[PDB]
Amino acid sequence: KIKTRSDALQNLRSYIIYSRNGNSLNQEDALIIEKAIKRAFELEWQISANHGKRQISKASQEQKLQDISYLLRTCVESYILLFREPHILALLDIILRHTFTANGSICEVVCLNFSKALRLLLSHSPHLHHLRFSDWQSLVSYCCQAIEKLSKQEVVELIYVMRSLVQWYAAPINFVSEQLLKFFEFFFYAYTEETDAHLPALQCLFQLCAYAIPNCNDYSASVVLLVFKILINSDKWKRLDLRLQLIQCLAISYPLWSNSETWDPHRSIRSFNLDLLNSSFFSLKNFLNFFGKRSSLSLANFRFHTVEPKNNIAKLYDPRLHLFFHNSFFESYFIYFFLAKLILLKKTSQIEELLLQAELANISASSFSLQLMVIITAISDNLTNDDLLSIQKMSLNFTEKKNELQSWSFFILFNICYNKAYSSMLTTSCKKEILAAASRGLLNSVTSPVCYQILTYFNMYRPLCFASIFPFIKQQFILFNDYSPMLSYEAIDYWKSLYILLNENLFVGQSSFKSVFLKWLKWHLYHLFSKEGELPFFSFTDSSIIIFDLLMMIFYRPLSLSYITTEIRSPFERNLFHLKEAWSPVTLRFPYTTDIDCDSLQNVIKMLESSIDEISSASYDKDELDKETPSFEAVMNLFPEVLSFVKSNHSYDPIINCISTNLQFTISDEPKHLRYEIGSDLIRSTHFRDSNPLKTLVLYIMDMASKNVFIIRNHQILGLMEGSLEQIRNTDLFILQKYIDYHDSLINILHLYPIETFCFGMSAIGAYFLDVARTSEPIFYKCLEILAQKILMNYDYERDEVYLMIFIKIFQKCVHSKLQFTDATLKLIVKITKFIEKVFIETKFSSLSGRQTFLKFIFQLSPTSHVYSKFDYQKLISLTLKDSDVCVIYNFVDDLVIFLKKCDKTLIEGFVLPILSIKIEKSLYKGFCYLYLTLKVFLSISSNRSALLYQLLKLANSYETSTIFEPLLRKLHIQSANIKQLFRIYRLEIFWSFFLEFPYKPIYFSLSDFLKENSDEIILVLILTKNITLAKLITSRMSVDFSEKYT
Repeated sequence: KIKTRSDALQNLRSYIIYSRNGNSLNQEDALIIEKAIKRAFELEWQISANHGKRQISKASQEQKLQDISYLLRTCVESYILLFREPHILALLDIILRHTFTANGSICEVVCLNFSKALRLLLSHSPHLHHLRFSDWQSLVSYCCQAIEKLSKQEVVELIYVMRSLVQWYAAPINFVSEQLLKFFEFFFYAYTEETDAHLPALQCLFQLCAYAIPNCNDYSASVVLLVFKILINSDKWKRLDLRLQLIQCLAISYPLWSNSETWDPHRSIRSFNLDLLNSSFFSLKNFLNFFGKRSSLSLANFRFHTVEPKNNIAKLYDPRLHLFFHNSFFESYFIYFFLAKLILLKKTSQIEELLLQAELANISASSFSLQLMVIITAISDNLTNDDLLSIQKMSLNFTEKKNELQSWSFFILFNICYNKAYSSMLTTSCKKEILAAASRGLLNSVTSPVCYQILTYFNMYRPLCFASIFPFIKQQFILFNDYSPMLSYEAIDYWKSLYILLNENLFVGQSSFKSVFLKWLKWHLYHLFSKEGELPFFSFTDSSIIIFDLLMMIFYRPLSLSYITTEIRSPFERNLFHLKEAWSPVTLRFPYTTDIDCDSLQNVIKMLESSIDEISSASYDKDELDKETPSFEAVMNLFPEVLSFVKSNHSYDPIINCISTNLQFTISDEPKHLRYEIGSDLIRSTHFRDSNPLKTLVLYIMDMASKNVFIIRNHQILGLMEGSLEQIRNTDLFILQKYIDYHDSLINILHLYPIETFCFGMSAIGAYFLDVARTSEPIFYKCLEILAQKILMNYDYERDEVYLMIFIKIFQKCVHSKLQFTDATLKLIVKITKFIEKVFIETKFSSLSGRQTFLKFIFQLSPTSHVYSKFDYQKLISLTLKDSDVCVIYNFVDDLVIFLKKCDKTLIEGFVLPILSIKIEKSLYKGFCYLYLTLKVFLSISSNRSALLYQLLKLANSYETSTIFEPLLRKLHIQSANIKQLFRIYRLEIFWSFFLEFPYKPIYFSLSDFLKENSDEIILVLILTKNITLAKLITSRMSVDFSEKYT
């Protein structure tokens, strides 16, 4: 009743509190009370139905609804505390029944708790994913109603969690493409002024539109037109913090926009985009997002291309990108550049003649100019004249070392060195002129970094000019100011050593100059950081052990130098929150193709290490000393280890020093990556064998004792930023602790790490999962079984995407010879496989980002190799072929290659039957283009070759084939042989099962060779030696002499 509702709210709060305090009342009793509460909510629905006929206190009815909502808040606290499968299902179904569309209005007083608990409680997947896909559709309908109800103020608070759950551990919303479009339209209808869901819902929309872009690009075009409206919408408003996500979404369109550049999404869209780019600069008036000049681009390097737009299409190479992973400051400022790049992206390919001079060309515009010389230059195809005109302004800027010069130097030198073409001999000394600015840096450490880093080498790096600097390369260094860490590390010395190693090219005293440089390396502002500004080659960086081992390679000895196995071991770690935002979508994109001296140095180093000043520098120099000790053993230092132990004892407070120590352990692994001290030895990790064994590891014993200190799922994101990387390194250290100790102890340790906590390190934990404490099979088998028993101890945790995916990935670590064990491993493997070939995946309800990995594991499941999948892997493959996903589409593209040398005759025929399908829709979505790719692979597959030819005949409607031209020779390097499609079997024998039988539209675009070939073959076509029927009625179409045919 009306008053009974408030009485129930008070009684529920009091009873829940009293039961929780006493703990005598059973959680089963609490679940029964929750069932009674759901019954009371159903009674509330019945009372509303009764009030429909005759009015009984309608305002008091809403008041009773609010009171029952308070009672439901108490009961929801109880349910979040304790959840039973029938009870959780009852609560969820009551929540679902709460939404009444028939009424046309809802109090929504209890609406706050629902989605918040859904995202917060019962996360482990039996309870959560117990709500099936139909429940997700119902949630979509509820969100659609909320869109009309919100701004229902609490509908926004619920929609926050709704957007959090929209792209889930498995989200089939994009699978519901009509529902996907409807929900996208609903989301676009409320361009929210302020919403925590705005960024996550827009990100889910961006991922879905990215999926829609290659396959069914028509829905992608509808979404893109909506985004075109949203672009001017963003051009209207101004709020920088939300503008971060707004620009993120605009950039999500931006790869698709660059796609649409070739064939205009709108021919006039460029001018509108230019206006919106002016609005983008206006929004970027926030000086926080600023110029890329001195972005400080930590860890930039040459010989590996850049990823600023993060699209492989550019082929632009190695721009020194702001690290943005420092703990990632510049990315949002880099966001400003994208806005600039956006206007730079804007042809209004059309601005160059005017964009040459008019622009103020500020540093904020200068970074955009660098982006121009990369990408707009890629899209430019500028002739010699345009480059001749453009280079003049940058050259003049370089002439005067004014404020215009410094921000220019990097981009200008990059444009000079890297371009569409090369240059003439006239600019020869001009490189030294370029070198002058770098010479300027060689003493001026501040502006130095790029100059001393890039284009200080390129003349050496590209042997495209006269060796005039053969005397002049050391000339700037001749200032006795060569020793400079001001730039990207080790570049100058290493490149110079290589260059002078040409042919008597080092026949000069410059080896002594290198010796002086190394001596400076020994004491370069000894025991402390020299400078405070921008920290290049900093102690702040992890290490460059290659420099430590370098000197011998720098030394010229007869065939003695050089090594292998650099082993970065996740050094860049570009992953970052606020960088991980676009990264997981940016992880995958598969658009359809279109358009004794060293002994002396070490001896002095001992005395140098006898004194130290700084602590972070202590870590850096400890790494240097340990690497030299590995380097010395290569030439052949427990004292450096003792010094590092002292430095560690100094950092007694935090564990991030132990994180630096884990970096040093990764350094040992990189020394271990080197075969041994002598090198080129069959022994692996022998170079770090002393580091690992207690001998020469007395200080490492102390570090291991430090490691012995006790101190949704943690693998939250498939595309995971750092910290999850920190979790991976932490698990590595966990392994390292027991490794130094010399499992049941490892079992108790992984028990100390919570299942949710230990869920983070997929590859890291999987490595130990493959590892066995002893060679005895039973112990490792029992440990793996205990791991499965812990994952399924809460069957929901096993049901969770994180734990099951961890098991799936660890299976690949278990994918090996495994000769010793032959007992029950397959049984537990199948017990896992029941939901490893996920029951969701079996129902095609698996993860989208997880879908490609699932196919990769299914291929990694190799029935043909040794042991077949007892359950038909062919059946799963056929279901997946019926199944549809863009990641699964690229997986299907790869599966044709995977089929080769892996098709057992029965399995081959089973796949061939699925390989046979005449599909119309997937061609525009390129799914049937993937089928045509499989058909070309079948042309590469002699097995069922006649079937391959039949599938060639039936596979192509020729829709998009003419423009494709064997994917412009990508599918077939020489199409013309099969462009005139008369295959060996096809040309020699008329294609047949053994009204025109040949489909002209599937055959070719024009009459071309098709009609004449058919006319020529008509004689064999009529009598096709499989039946006498083909002769009949052939003469009616032939309109030729019958007597001649009979002859």
